[PDB]
Amino acid sequence: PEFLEDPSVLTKDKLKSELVANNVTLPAGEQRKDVYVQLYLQHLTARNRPPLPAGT
Repeated sequence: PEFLEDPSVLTKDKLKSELVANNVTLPAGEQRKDVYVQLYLQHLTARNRPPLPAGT
């Protein structure tokens, strides 16, 4: 399940439109305060942040 491991090009509303499909409830509507951004790195922790440079 790949997800925005680095949501710095979407916004505070896309990272959310995804979190939903990625097993994550959505609290406020507009955007509490970078809640969906931190939220993302919280449960999603940017799963594979590193693209793996081929070095095991």
